[PDB]
Amino acid sequence: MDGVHDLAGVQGFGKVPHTVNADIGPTFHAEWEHLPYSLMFAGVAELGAFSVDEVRYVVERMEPRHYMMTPYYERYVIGVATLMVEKGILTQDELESLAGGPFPLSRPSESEGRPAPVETTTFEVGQRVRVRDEYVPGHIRMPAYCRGRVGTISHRTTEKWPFPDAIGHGRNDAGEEPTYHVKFAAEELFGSDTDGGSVVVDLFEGYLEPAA
Amino acid sequence: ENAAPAQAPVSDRAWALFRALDGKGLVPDGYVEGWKKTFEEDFSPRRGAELVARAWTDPEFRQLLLTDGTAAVAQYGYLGPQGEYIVAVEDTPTLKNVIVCSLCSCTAWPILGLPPTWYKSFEYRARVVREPRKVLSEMGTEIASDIEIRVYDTTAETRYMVLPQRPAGTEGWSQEQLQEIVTKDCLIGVAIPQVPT
Ligand SMILES: [Fe+3]
Repeated sequence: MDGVHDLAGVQGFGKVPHTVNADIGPTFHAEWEHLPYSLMFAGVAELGAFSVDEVRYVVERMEPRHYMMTPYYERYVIGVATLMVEKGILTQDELESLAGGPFPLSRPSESEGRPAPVETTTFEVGQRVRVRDEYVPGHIRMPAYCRGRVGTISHRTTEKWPFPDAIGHGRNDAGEEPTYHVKFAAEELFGSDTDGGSVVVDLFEGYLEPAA
Repeated sequence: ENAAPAQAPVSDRAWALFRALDGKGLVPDGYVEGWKKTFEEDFSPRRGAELVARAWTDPEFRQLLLTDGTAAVAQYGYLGPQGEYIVAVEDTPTLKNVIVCSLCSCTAWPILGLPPTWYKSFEYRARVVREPRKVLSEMGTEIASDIEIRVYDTTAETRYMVLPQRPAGTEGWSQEQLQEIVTKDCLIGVAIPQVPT
């Protein structure tokens, strides 16, 4: 999904709000901040109502201005609440009644997702690959800065996971794939307009094809 | 008009979500409290510091950590949520590694702790992939001009830690002494371990 969450390479932001080794304070800066993660795990592990991938996607589905103005932990409160309503576990009425005011949620999905592809390639360390030049309106774990770009395999995972583009929509056809650490030269991604060396992206097998 | 929705206070919404689920028997007794304790007390960069100090003093462990990070971490019992498949990336005299999750906040929770506000910021998510040298500089870390920077974007299930270079002036230090200078920011890759004067 080409949403505002796909932030890598966006220009115009100011300073990162941190000096190295500065005190970051407590893990939680408010008494509610542990709730989004803990209730997410209740949903995933105890209820089996959704996957972690669905949590990422429902946050991607926040209305774009809403995403941009909402602090981190609050996005997950909104996301987990949205999933509970979409899965029929909760109603928006009861959330707003208990909250004593408006509790707007993420927008409905505009894609049913896609299955794990049947045709993929097992790549080896040192092999040159290109990121498939594909556009996916639902959940995908490929940041747009690498779409269509060429890099080198530095690692093939020894484990496999469900394809995010499927499990992120709660589909039954996510299969399993390993991922690949793909190293890109900075100039491959941003031309002359970068001060970096290389960028390594952890990409599912189904996002890749042999280079040329 | 680019308007934003009027919203109840976030604390009220978060606790509403808790109460709605809990009131339906969907949240076990002591469940969120248990997680809060794990997040605050167990998931900690002290664990990653321990792993770095071990690698620095034990060539055999160093090799294991860099080839099978998951196995090395398991030896300490530090695998966990958002830290099940671990890769440690090695800094060298010619290479500085830095970790981000440009798409959200993905972090090796059990060994680095939950991510800090700055790491999850739009500023870091947007900029470090494209201009890591300037970002580190602004944060107080000057990377020598003759050192390459490599940014790992945490886009799937690999969860990363940086193994920084061991600074001169620490020769013969105990593991405890070494652990002290391996900070959370060293593990993320934005800081270099510092030796006091
Ligand atoms: Fe993330």
